[PDB]
Amino acid sequence: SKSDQFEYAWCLVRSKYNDDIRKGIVLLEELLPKGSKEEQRDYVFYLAVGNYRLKEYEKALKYVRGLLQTEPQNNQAKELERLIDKAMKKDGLLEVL
Ligand SMILES: *CC(=O)N(C)CCCN1c2ccccc2Sc2ccccc21
Repeated sequence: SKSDQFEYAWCLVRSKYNDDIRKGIVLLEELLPKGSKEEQRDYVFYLAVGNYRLKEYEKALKYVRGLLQTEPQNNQAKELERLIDKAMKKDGLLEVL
């Protein structure tokens, strides 16, 4: 079912290993067209999470900015954007340090 596939992908994105994170991202992109309104919004949040944990901050930011245009009152999405911003800001500083 779709709920079990999501839970599997969710756990992959929270895994301690980067192979799993990348797999979970792939599975999440597969689930996305088959999803209801609410499901897709969930998938997108964890796609931004997974990309953030992989240091793919520009992709993470792309997803979270869309989520915020769809659900502007989503405080969890606001927090994740804040974190992505902080990470990219510091990465830029370190690049020329
Ligand atoms: C989120 C999490 O880690 N849970 C719920 C424990 C079960 C983890 N797995 C899992 C991990 C590694 C290999 C196989 C499986 S089977 C499976 C199926 C659906 C959801 C999670 C998990």
